[PDB]
Amino acid sequence: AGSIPGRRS
Amino acid sequence: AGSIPGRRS
Amino acid sequence: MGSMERASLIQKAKLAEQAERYEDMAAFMKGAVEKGEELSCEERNLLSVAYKNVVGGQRAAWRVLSSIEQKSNGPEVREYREKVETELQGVCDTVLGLLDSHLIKEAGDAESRVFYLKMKGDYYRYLAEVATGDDKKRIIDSARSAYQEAMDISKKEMPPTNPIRLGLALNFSVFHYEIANSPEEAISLAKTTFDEAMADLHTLSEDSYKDSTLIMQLLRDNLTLWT
Amino acid sequence: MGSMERASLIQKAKLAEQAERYEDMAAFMKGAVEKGEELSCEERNLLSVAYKNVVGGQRAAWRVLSSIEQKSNGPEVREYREKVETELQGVCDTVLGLLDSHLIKEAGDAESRVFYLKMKGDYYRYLAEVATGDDKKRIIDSARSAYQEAMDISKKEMPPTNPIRLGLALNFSVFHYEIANSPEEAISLAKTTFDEAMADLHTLSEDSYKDSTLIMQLLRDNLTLWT
Ligand SMILES: [Mg+2]
Ligand SMILES: [Mg+2]
Repeated sequence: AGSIPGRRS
Repeated sequence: AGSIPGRRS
Repeated sequence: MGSMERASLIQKAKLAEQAERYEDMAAFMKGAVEKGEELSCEERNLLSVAYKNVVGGQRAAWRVLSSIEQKSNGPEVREYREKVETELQGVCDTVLGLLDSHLIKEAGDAESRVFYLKMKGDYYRYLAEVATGDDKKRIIDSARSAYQEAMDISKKEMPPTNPIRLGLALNFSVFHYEIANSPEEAISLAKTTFDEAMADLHTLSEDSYKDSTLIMQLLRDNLTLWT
Repeated sequence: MGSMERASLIQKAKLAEQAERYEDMAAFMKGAVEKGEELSCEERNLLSVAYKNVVGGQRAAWRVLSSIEQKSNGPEVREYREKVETELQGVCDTVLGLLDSHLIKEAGDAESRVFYLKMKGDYYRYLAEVATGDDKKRIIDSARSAYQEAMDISKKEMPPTNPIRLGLALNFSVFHYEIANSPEEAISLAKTTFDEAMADLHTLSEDSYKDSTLIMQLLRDNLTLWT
């Protein structure tokens, strides 16, 4: 499913 | 303001 | 892309669009143009979509960096804005080079010639957005001259509801408002374009009506913002 | 980026994030890592964000192309999927190379070492998503081994609400579900992680509470999808 989004500091 | 979006065929 | 078949480049451009890989898309369509044959209607749209998305991301980044730089006034913000700016200019020069070698000169039908001249005006307009001083004047005039030739052809050869004619008028109005410091010319052009299209909608099928009214709404949206 | 100052690379990485220029961001942070000094907490986050966005776009494109290719079964769709795949693998190899030279070996504090080992598991996981056969097995085991070492350190050295420990557990659970064909292990890990974090929330300030509960909701979202 969903991993850590981690696309914004 | 807004020009032709033209970002999708 | 010299070793890939034209048809394969076109097919991959379509896949790249679906995958939202617009840099790849633009490279495939540059390769297709460089095969030297004229482009069909659909192929012209693929070329335009690819580069509009590439330069659109560059323009959005340049505006973010330009805003930060203006607020600041070390060298880093200016240096990075300059890097993005040079990249953007290179993309615009690439598109203009495709138009000049040799898409415009081989375009005889009004639909293709207007389409390419609208592109030429647009990419000079994007150059003008980042230009300063007394290079800016010549760039502005190059945009204006391309748009004007497209306008002259479109008024003679296309109905007032034709989507390319409408989009050309929309973009030229944006040029007048944002680049040429001519907001009254922008408003006039948008109004006359909208009204003349309105009066021609009765001739259109349902599908053509949908396309034309969509662009007319964009003209109206600008008019609402400008008045 | 060898001629740019470390501090300038970090500053430009932050500008690139603001401008949504993640390829540039990743290049700036690769340059910063290659200066050879350890990274601060904030700098580790910049490195991770940059490459997560780059590889995230590649993975999304690969999935689009893989789906089209599966529906089809000329060579173009396979060729283009292979091109995107090789690019993705190259980015993963680049990140893994930074971790191996020499971020992990110089990371002594639990927070930094766990952060890098979680990254190592993630980039092996992205390699596993596109791997086939009896290279896939060794790639899967490399992901598992990195995640397991991070888990062992985090359980010994960090509270159960620590956001890196929580995100590591979330991603390892995704590994179990999507890669290792171990949905029961995935569900177990997500449940135990959620429950142990819940029981530690009372120790946290309001700001730490917000971060921890946000990740706990992602664990719960997976549990809802998986059960
Ligand atoms: Mg001709
Ligand atoms: Mg150390």
